[PDB]
Amino acid sequence: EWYLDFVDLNYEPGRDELIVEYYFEPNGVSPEEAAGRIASESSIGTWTTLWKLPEMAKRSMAKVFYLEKHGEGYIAKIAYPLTLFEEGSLVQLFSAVAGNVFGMKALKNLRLLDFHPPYEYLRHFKGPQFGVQGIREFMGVKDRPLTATVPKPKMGWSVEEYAEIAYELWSGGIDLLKDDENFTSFPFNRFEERVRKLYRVRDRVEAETGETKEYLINITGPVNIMEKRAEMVANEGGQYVMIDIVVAGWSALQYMREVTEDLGLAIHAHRAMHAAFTRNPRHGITMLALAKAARMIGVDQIHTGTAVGKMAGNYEEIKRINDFLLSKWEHIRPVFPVASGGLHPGLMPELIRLFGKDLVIQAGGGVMGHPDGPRAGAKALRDAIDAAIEGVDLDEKAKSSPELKKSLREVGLSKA
Amino acid sequence: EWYLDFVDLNYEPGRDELIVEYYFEPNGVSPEEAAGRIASESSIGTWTTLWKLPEMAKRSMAKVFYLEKHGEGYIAKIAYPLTLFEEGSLVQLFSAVAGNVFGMKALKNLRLLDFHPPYEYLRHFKGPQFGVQGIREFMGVKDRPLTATVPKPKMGWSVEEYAEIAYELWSGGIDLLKDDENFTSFPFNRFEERVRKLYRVRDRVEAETGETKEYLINITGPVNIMEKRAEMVANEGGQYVMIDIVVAGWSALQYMREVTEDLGLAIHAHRAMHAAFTRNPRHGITMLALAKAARMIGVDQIHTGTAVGKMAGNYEEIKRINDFLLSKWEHIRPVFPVASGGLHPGLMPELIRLFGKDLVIQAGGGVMGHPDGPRAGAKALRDAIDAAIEGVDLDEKAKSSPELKKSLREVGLSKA
Amino acid sequence: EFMGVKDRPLTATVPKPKMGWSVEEYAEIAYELWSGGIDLLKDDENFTSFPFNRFEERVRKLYRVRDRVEAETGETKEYLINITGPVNIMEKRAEMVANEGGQYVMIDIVVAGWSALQYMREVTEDLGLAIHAHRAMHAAFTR
Amino acid sequence: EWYLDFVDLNYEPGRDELIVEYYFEPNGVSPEEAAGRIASESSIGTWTTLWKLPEMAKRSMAKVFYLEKHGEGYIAKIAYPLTLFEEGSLVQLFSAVAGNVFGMKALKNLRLLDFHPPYEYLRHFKGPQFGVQGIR
Repeated sequence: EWYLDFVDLNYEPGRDELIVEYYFEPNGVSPEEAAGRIASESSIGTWTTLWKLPEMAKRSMAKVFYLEKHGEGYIAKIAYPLTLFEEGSLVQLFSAVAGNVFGMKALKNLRLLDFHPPYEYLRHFKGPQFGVQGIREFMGVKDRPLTATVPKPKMGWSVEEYAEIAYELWSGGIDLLKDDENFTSFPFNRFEERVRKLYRVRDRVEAETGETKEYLINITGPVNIMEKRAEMVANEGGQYVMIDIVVAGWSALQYMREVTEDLGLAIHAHRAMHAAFTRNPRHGITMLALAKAARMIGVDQIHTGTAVGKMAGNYEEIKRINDFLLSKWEHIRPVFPVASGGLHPGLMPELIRLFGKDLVIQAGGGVMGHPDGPRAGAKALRDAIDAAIEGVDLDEKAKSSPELKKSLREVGLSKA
Repeated sequence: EWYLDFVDLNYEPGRDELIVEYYFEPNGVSPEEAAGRIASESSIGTWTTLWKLPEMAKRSMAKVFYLEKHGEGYIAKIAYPLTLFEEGSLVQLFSAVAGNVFGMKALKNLRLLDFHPPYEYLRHFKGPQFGVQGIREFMGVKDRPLTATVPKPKMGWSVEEYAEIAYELWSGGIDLLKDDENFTSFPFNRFEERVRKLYRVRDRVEAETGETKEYLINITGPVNIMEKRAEMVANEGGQYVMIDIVVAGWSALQYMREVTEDLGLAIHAHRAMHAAFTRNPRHGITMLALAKAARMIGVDQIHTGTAVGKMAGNYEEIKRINDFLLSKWEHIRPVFPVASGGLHPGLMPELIRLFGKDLVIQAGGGVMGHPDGPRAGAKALRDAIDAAIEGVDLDEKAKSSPELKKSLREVGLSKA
Repeated sequence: EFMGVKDRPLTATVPKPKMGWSVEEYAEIAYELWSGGIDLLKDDENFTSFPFNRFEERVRKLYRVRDRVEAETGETKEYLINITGPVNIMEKRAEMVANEGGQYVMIDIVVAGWSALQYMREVTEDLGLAIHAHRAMHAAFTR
Repeated sequence: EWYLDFVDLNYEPGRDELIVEYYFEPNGVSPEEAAGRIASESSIGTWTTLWKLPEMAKRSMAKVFYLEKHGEGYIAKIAYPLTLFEEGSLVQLFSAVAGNVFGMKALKNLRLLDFHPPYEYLRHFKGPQFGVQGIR
């Protein structure tokens, strides 16, 4: 019942234990009794008094085994014995470590920084199912990064209107059609009538080109539907499906891992809604924490960020989160980072050079925005990237790629 | 493509439109071009240039029709035409209004304050399914508030250990056994073996007492399981099921509405994880926003807060959020607020007097904490409440209720 | 009839070491083995399903490697894969091996148990699956 | 590939490991190279030579960490790292520890004596369902 028992700065935690690192600021408590309480809460809570103490209560405790001070507050690292989790249910994990823990009156601020799972906890998660690898195999791109475009405007397109601009985009060299996070199903573009259409356009284009083309379609919605729509996307044959992991919810992603197990569907995530906590640096959940829970259940792409005036994104953090996603990790296969952030033909070389050929560059803007129309906007971006990778001067590339020249030349006429 | 078209402070929005009120602080933009962008983002995003504009793009726009300044920033109120939602999928609603909207570089802070749904959007939501009403009918309590206890410690109890203390708690007068937000299923207390047990204990106690007793059991976990466990709780007969709405996820709650439709299961929500955004007053999502999305899909109880030194909770906000939950609202039946916050026999009268007999008072502590053991702790709390309601002086009540006296007398020996 | 060998004996290899290979690592050495002239990939009696080589992800892979190799060679190639485990799973995994097309499935008859083999006869009836047995555990009495 | 690497009488095995105690009689091998082989067999078998060694092969090893002599033979106790089992499938467990292990030519006799499962292996088993209790 003593938040202090929950701390011991000396303790050494074993291979088979769960560690969560926290950022906090007490608020009328010793930095010890704050960090005590974070592990009271996240595990057997309190009480040591009246009724028969539960056997295994005693072994179910959490323990602060490091609390140094950092910035205007401190970092604790609390280690957790696995009798506290239900292995497999990452959703249950969070109830203890992302719960009431953020409400507790004794803290001014509390942020979840990162967490590491003992094999024994993580060998129960399938990891991505395609990873950078699988994805890579199937579309057919061994080296460059993957290119993908959400079309502007972002809604109200009809089933028809949608095919057309899809067709254009795939046609100049885009890899991935991306729907917009918001865009699911509407009277004028119903899901079912949509799938039926695009897929056929999709193939006609493989046929037309020689290259592969996929559509990160947006199955977000109550699980039932998300399932029902996945079974259709599987039907006309897509090896992909876009899901708003933050929106959509946890329990619900899980389930969907399994479903994509089943149909052989590559998940793409879209953090649209994360900004509600992954932002404030004193409180919340680090975009990394989350890029992890979720690489573990198994998403095969996630939006992280960029290298562009538009997303002036902490390149230290952006490269942390990235490098993780891409890193080995036992059995869990590597994820693709998704470069979202108003990018365009000219930012290619620096983007790359700063984040590896292993990216899904997403640049809706720089492409719909081409002066010559979306389809030369995709030739652009394509060339802008072939030439980056092969070393070649963007100004040289331009000398053979006219939609590249005019895109370069044009993005010139916009900044003064 | 002009964040300004997205504003018009003059506009008047019709019955059949969707209004979201925001709190924000620009960050290198006019308070107009900030609030322009919040409705660029939350609806057809940008662009008015190259390819065929989508018909209905034009009618799918959002519009700031009020932006006064408030505190160190401003309040916009953006109104939304329904061609933008997929009616029914509240989860899709949030992708537009709780999305990327919190990430946009031009704001320092952005908070979702409240939202109102035109009949036409809300007539597609079932509301609670039991509401204060149904719940009230079934347990059998027409007047007092409902009492419920999570047992301390909060984990590692065995299937057995659990029955016993359950038995005790129901036995002094508790209405609701509550599991702990964290507590699902574990080697030593597996779900299935748990349900089987408690229910029988539950009834034995109805039999023993004359009163009703239920168990807000905790079906949180991936949807599949949450479903599978709901079907069992339905099986041995419970009209209740506890779910961590914030954890668990949105899409996933939805689905579960429907499932509880089916089995005739009353949902109880537990915001454990909300503190990640519902806290910071400049950024996030107001506990009210959320108490709404979720009364609408239909939870029949939610944790809000209190009137006690322990949760020194903005009584203006706590009473907002409450009063809402309890308020008429067409077709949506009223929700019960859940009073969580280390409360105990002596805070009863003031608690009440400040929040109506219509509460589910949750006080795990004040009850397990009784000096005489948990079961007289429930007599306490019971009496503490009968006497509050009937006017009677707590010191008078004590004169006939010994476990009340000794609890009053004892909570005396703790504050100096 | 099916593998295609009317006269010689059938050749088959369990790879050393016998565990901890990944879904990947496994394809590669499979590929090699089929490639010099092996008929049968054999799993090891112990080798079923593990975090780093899960069954389902395994089947999907190898089979494709299997065929690529038929294509590459001109000869047939099969994989005495190891569906041992509680019946339910053994069934569920047989239905997949059937799925990507294998006419074989390795089972530890002594381990696995009797009642359980039986049932599986019938299941392989059904999918058209050739059983291979592995007496690993018999030495407890047959000695 | 050295049955000897599979032994170390000094080693100390952790909470999260699996121990099987054996009774045996070698038969043309040191009581060490007999008990080496019992853990070669029951885990990554053999070979350290030609093709790419599998990553986790190395961590999937078993290890004799006690072999005293007992009766006309000896008792080894081999401890096993869980990357070798498929948790839940006790049937798979036995293929490694009750397998070919009883056939190996280098032993005259081999008996499985007892085994202890680390929580982490046993928390995946439901135990009886009624026990003396329920029945009762």
